[PDB]
Amino acid sequence: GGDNSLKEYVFDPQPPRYLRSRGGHSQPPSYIAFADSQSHFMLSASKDRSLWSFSLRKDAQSQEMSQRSKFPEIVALAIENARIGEWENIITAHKDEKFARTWDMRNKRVGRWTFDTTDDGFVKSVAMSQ
RNA sequence: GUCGACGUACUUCAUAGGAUCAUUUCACUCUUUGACUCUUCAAAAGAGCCACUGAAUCCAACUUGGUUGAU
Repeated sequence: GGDNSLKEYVFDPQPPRYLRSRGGHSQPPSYIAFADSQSHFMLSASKDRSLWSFSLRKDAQSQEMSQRSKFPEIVALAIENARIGEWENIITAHKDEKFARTWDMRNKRVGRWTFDTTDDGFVKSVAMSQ
């Protein structure tokens, strides 16, 4: 379609089925960041409220993250790659919200923590240590 | 200390006959063993993560029937 994605639907022998697909952000992006010290995976967030982690290499395979009606868009992002694989290491704010969510770089899946301002404001800036 | 001769005790010094063994179709019932699946006297992980779909169990909610008696 016009939404920057191809999807293969196959009639498993009767309804069809989502077989395999490739796509991306339908709307242009808002904030990106480099995830590795080896120039392989980039982290990307847009205004159509999806979240994709792309590769850079010759394949151009990529993977949309797991958010698990979309979430509000990201205005402030921060990333560290020091403790990958163990717990969450990506910190995201959202427009007009009061809590900053976390994210795992390893499992491509959302975090388990919501972060409070404790002053009833909006989250304007995020940061992590080394 | 050693050797000569006397004594006592010890053990050991028998290997008979004859056999044997090497060389001269069709079906039913029952019995034994092994394999597959699962489980009891028990720890792990990987090919580890996210998707769309399928099935089960429990608690809540809804209907049916029940003191002229459900369990």
